[PDB]
Parts: sequence; C-alpha cells; structure tokens
Amino acid sequence: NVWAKEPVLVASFAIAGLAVILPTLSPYTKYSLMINRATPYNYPVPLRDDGNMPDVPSHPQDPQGPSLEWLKRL
Amino acid sequence: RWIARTFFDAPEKNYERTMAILQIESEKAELRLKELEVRRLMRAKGDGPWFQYPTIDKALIDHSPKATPDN
Repeated sequence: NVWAKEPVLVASFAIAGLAVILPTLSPYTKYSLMINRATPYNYPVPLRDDGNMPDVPSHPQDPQGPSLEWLKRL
Repeated sequence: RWIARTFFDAPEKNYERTMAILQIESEKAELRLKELEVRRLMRAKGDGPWFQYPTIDKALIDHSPKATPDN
C-alpha cells in the first residue's frame, strides 16, 4: 500500500490527524481554561461597599469567594 | 359646428387643464427652490440629518478597571 511508498509522509499525516482531532476528546481542556484564567496579572481592585451581595468577601481569608483549589488537588 | 362637436375640445376643458397644470408645476418649482435652500443651510451648519459623515462609535469604548491607576 502507501506505507512502503512514502512512509515518513504517511506518519506525518497520521500524527497531524491526531493533532487535529485529539484536542477535542480530552479530560483536560476545561482544566487548561481554568488554570489559564485564574492567574491574576493586574491588581484585583476593591469596589463600592454594598448592593447586599452574597459574594465579594471583605477578607482575603474569608472563604465566601470563588477560589481555586485543584492546583493542589491534582 | 359638426367639426367642433365631433373632434375638438371646449375652452372650459382646456382652460381648467391649464389652470390645474400651473398649480402642479408651481408646487414643483417652490419645492425645488426650497430643496436647494435647505441643502445649502444644512451643509453650512450641519444640524440636519443629511450631511453627517460617520464619526467614532462609542460602544467599543469600554471603561473598566485597568492595570495602571492613572490612565
């Protein structure tokens, strides 16, 4: 067949086809987006006191806010 | 009399035709001069909806907390 004619080209098409297809089916792409989003470059600014939100915690030790944990939890 | 009866038109018919036709084209001439005066003042001052060349659309101007405090 084609494996004996030009083998390195067929190997390149195969690894290229898995490079196209394979990033869809993966258990790690949503993890990639979370890791990439949750790194703060600029300053997380404070904001005005109350619209009586059950969010936006007043202390950086208070666990009432959205934090990351899956860095340490593999 | 037969020639005037079977072929021609009354002076009433033609006379009222002339009068109606002058009414029509007097409206046309007055609208045309008013058009060019509106156009010249609207180009001069710019208050009207015709000559408005598109400036910046401000919807893309998105104020937000930046990196540097003094913007």
